[PDB]
Amino acid sequence: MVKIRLARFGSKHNPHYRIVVTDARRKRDGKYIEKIGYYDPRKTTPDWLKVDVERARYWLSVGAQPTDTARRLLRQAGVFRQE
Amino acid sequence: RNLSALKRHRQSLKRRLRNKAKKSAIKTLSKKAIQLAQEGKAEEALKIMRKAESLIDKAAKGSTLHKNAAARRKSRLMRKVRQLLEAAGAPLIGGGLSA
Amino acid sequence: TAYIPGEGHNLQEHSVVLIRGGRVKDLPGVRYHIVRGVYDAAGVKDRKKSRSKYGTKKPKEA
Amino acid sequence: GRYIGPVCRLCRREGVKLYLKGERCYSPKCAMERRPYPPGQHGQKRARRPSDYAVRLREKQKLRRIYGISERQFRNLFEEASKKKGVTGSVFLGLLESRLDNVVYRLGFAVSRRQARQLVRHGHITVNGRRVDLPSYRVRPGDEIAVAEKSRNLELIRQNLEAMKGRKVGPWLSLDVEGMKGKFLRLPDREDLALPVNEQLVIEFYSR
Amino acid sequence: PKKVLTGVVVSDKMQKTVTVLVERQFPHPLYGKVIKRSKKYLAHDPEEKYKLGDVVEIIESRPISKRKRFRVLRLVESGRMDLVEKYLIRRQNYESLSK
RNA sequence: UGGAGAGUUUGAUCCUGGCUCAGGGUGAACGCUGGCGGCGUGCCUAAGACAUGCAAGUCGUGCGGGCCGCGGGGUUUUACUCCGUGGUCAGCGGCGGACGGGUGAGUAACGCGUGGGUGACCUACCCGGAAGAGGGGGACAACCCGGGGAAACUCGGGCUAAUCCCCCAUGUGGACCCGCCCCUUGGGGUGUGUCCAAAGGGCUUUGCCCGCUUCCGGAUGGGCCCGCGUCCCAUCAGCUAGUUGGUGGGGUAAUGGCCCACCAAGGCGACGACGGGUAGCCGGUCUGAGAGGAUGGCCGGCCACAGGGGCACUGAGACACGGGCCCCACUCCUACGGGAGGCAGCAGUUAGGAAUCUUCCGCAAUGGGCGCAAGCCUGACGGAGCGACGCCGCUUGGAGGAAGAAGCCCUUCGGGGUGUAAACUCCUGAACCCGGGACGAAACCCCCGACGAGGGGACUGACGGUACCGGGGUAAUAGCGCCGGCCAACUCCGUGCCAGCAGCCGCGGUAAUACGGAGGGCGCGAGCGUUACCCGGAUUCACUGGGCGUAAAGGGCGUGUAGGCGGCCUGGGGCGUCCCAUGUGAAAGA
Ligand SMILES: [Mg+2]
Ligand SMILES: [Mg+2]
Ligand SMILES: [Mg+2]
Ligand SMILES: [Mg+2]
Ligand SMILES: [Mg+2]
Ligand SMILES: [Mg+2]
Ligand SMILES: [Mg+2]
Ligand SMILES: [Mg+2]
Ligand SMILES: [Mg+2]
Ligand SMILES: [Mg+2]
Ligand SMILES: [Mg+2]
Ligand SMILES: [Mg+2]
Ligand SMILES: [Mg+2]
Ligand SMILES: [Mg+2]
Ligand SMILES: [Mg+2]
Ligand SMILES: [Mg+2]
Ligand SMILES: [Mg+2]
Ligand SMILES: [Mg+2]
Repeated sequence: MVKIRLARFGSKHNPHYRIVVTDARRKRDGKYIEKIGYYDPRKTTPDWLKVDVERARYWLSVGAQPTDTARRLLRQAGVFRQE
Repeated sequence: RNLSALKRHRQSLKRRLRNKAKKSAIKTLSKKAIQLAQEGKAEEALKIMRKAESLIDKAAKGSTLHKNAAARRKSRLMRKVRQLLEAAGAPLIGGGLSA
Repeated sequence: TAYIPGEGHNLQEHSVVLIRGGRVKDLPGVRYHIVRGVYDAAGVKDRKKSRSKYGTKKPKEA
Repeated sequence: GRYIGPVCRLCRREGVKLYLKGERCYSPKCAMERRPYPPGQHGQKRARRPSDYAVRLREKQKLRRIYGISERQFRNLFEEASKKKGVTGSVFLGLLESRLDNVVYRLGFAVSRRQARQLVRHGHITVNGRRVDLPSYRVRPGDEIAVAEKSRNLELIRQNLEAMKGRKVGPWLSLDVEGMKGKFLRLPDREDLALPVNEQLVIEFYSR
Repeated sequence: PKKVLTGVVVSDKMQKTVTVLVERQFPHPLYGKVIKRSKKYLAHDPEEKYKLGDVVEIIESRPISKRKRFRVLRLVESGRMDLVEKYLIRRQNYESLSK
């Protein structure tokens, strides 16, 4: 099915992912439907996790599954909290 | 040496017979019906059509046919039955097809 | 055919050779040079200036 | 890179006194004073009038030798200047002069630009508190360029910052001799440097 | 949108098909001059309503044969046998290019 | 924000005009030389042939068995091996093996690109919604038995379980004919007739978790279609029988001559059909002032292929890279009865070649498949290694140091050059050694809450004892090309149309700045040169931006077809054209 997941960018010993929604069957680094966030696991900058929540929610509501690791990061920017 | 895609092969073979059976059955009956419709034998033409319809639909359930495919089979059968009959006819065994 | 550059050489009837390209305005139908210093083409002895053409190892300054 | 090998021998040839040894190339010695002719068996012969090429080659070489920078680094630095906004000549100097090794010399933490290189490279310099050892490092407006706390009292550094009491440091910079700090305020204007170099001919060198 | 093209009927020798010739003009990619090229389209005419000389809108469609992927939309104007004659002269001239 | 020209035809000149060079670039190769690191990148040839290992599995919470280790006592225990659980083994059954990964052979084509179309269609798993999961039967492996085999294993007879198969029911609904209304290519509705469902598993169990069935909608991924764009030869000019169309079938998810009967005689072509040759196409890339020219390795997207060729099966999907059949080619085992095989997956071998790597580490990360989960698998991937192959960065010292040692070169025998270069004094301290030592990793899971939100806890690192930080600490690799002009840099000796140089002009005949060596210089510098190829220069295919009296170039002249171009005025149209908005122009690159 369609997925919310981490596409690897950046470089060697420089992981910088994009949080992206994409058919599960693409290659990891391949074409994707839409970009929503980016993530830098080493927090080399303060704006190291970003997500467009209002879009991630669109995508979650039309049946995209997120990766464990992606979920964690959407949770952290409160895609999941509902007041 | 061994992979157990061998399994998948063993299995494809079983299904291959399963579907062959349903498919050849569907054609013998579909033929039979159009044949009877042409002879003008409408009680048995419709009788058989119904059986054929059933078997086609039964087949749609799993891999054998699906879709627009069964519908199509059905469509052509009753288009072909209803008309051959209509040349003589009266839809005796009122079963099978709309007034 | 192929030119054998350098003062002196060691090529004979079955010597193996690296051909290079480059003609010689002077020998008609010689479109190629032999690469000295490679396969059976020896370097050029005593050569001290343009040493890397002519496949010549840097001489020892004992 | 940085050449390594005889200098106040191109303090000559360029025929014009660069300052590659800082301190001696001020004594009755930079050989510009003694032997103001090119090196070698010739040098003091009839000067044949220079080709348009040689004119520019020399101008280019002059400038480069001043900062002690490899031609690959130089051309790069230059091609960057060209793409950059407005006057390629002026800008290009500013980029040369923005270098760390050179900033350090302009602060007189070091006598010569060679020296500055060696100081930077050996951990003695610090930019905004963290230590840098990349001579090529680009210095930006507003940066504190200091001398490393552990290096603060080294023979050479006290000597060199002793001479900086007295002197004025180029207008585009500030200096704090007591505390050994410096500030790169702005980029050097084309005139702030009295360079023995018509940079317009250097642009023309790279046009071929 | 379905592509609409207009042009003349230069053949109606086929059953329920008219050959419709479409002129078009583009600037030349390099030399800039406006050039005029033309393509013929087999167009479905299910009611053999269109005749030679008819200028017609042609509309993109569900394939009707190999070749036919355009139905005839409507009739812009009628009996332009001048444009037909033009094409046929161009075609007849070929007889004088061989060996 | 952008554009350089020079040498060579003559006694000399102008023009024409070719040849040649300086520049940039590359998956490179070769020569001389080589110190460090980071990030990239490395079979361009034989889409030749391949030893060996690994590259796709996973579910015991679908099902029944074999074997084992235990618990719990059967005769007290080893001989009839009994219950419970935790392992393993195939089998049956699912989901996956259609993705990921490889390669560029074929393809000049709707293959690709770009924009559209589908009232001509499909989409497993995911999401939203509605309604179900009610009855019955049955067989095949496993397993036992036997015949067969050297074995691979292979046949026969018999047992058997399920989420395996089959029938019946309910029909929320759906399919189909026909009629009606709407809509307008087969779209939506509706009536009667006929036809169609399903599967159970686990727990702490009158409640939860995973599955099963039907329909509707969503999302994602696709198929098919069309406009336009897509190389060289016309010394390839005619091509075409399923050929073009129609009718009725067959086929498919679906249109379609896709396939088949029948009918008609069409269809295509100088706006280049057909044929031959070459080629995967694009984002981009290199070059260029640009317009253009060239290219399409790496990374992304699409296509094609999987020893050559055909074929289908299974399936949501394949005509299937590690599935199947047959033919062909080639190889391997063989007890001569027969068997087995497909690296254009990762490594690697071998051959071909100027030339291109480890049979490395790890699933810690990200992603993928299966599973409730734990977790398993993952040569995708993340890393390490090797190679100056490429780019960026860094070092081989720094400051002082003589009107200036020695050596060596020149010398007008006073000098001059190497050269502040060295020696020498201080200074710093690459490497080294010592101590410490990462980020990348917080989830999944566990507990509170409700197995939601939200709060709390635990595990986890290949790279790596690495990066980096702190503390000690040694003056510590330099080479390559060129010095006749273009082109930056000159003297001496040797040589004497020889040896040799050479990109072009041309140098070499005994004073050679052009050969070879020395000293000296210029240019780059862990590199420098060479060869090859592309663009430039080349306004030398000229759109930008050239020409034809004599330099190459006016057709021997009419007539004329297609075509190209078309005076003055007014109106209509608005195709060209221009404007605005808007969609599209993916990401990466710039
Ligand atoms: Mg039969
Ligand atoms: Mg030479
Ligand atoms: Mg002449
Ligand atoms: Mg070597
Ligand atoms: Mg298209
Ligand atoms: Mg049809
Ligand atoms: Mg199919
Ligand atoms: Mg090819
Ligand atoms: Mg140009
Ligand atoms: Mg092969
Ligand atoms: Mg394989
Ligand atoms: Mg070989
Ligand atoms: Mg040109
Ligand atoms: Mg001309
Ligand atoms: Mg003449
Ligand atoms: Mg003439
Ligand atoms: Mg004439
Ligand atoms: Mg005319």
